[PDB]
Amino acid sequence: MASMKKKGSVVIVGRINLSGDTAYAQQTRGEEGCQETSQTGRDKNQVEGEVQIVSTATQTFLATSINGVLWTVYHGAGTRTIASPKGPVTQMYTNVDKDLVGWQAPQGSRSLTPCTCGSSDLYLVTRHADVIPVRRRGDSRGSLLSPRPISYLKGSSGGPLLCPAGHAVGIFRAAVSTRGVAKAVDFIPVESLETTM
Ligand SMILES: CCc1nc2ccc(OC)cc2nc1O[C@@H]1C[C@H]2C(=O)N[C@]3(C(=O)NS(=O)(=O)C4CC4)C[C@@H]3/C=C/CCCCC[C@H](NC(=O)OC(C)(C)C)C(=O)N2C1
Ligand SMILES: [Zn+2]
Repeated sequence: MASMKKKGSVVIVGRINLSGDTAYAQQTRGEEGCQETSQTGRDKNQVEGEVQIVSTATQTFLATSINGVLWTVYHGAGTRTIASPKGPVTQMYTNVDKDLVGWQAPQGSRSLTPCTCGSSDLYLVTRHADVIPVRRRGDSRGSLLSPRPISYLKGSSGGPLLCPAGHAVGIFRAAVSTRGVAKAVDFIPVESLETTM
């Protein structure tokens, strides 16, 4: 018992910049600082933007701010706290059935507005700052206009699906794949977030 380890915090290690005319990834913390911040849960780095790149000791993925909550996937974060300037912050939402978790949105983050457009022309934002056109095919499914190998989508779970007007439509959850090629995506609808809240 005395030698039992604690899992570390999720750590924001960068962001996807969507503020201007060009989307691009920025790293804000390197691997050493990340490992150490994971252990302490103390992250004093300034946070900006809607889409964060996050990491544990073992995985890296994305997290998206919507309505004052920083949302990501349970298969990434598990029940982990997130590092903040005042120490580890406990999850405010946890739903393993939806593969969804959430913490209060960090100071300096900006939140996306939930979509009410009723539109099916969507855009997936990846951890490499690619903006991929996606046609909505159901409540939780969208098809890639141009299929990609799953390699291209790996590490982008927790990322947003956006409508043409930049509203959040959903959170990227899983890739629908055949023979290693992603032809569609599964996402957590923003309504399901709104209900979870
Ligand atoms: C309902 C899903 C779910 N839900 C889960 C809910 C709870 C839970 O608890 C541990 C685990 C869950 N795992 C779950 O599924 C796991 C997790 C997840 C997954 O892989 N998600 C992605 C990702 O990038 N993840 S990540 O790298 O960033 C990781 C976080 C660091 C999105 C991108 C995928 C890239 C290609 C990866 C090939 C795997 C194909 C798979 N497809 C498949 O599942 O498709 C369907 C749904 C059509 C069958 C699939 O996508 N996934 C499998
Ligand atoms: Zn919209």
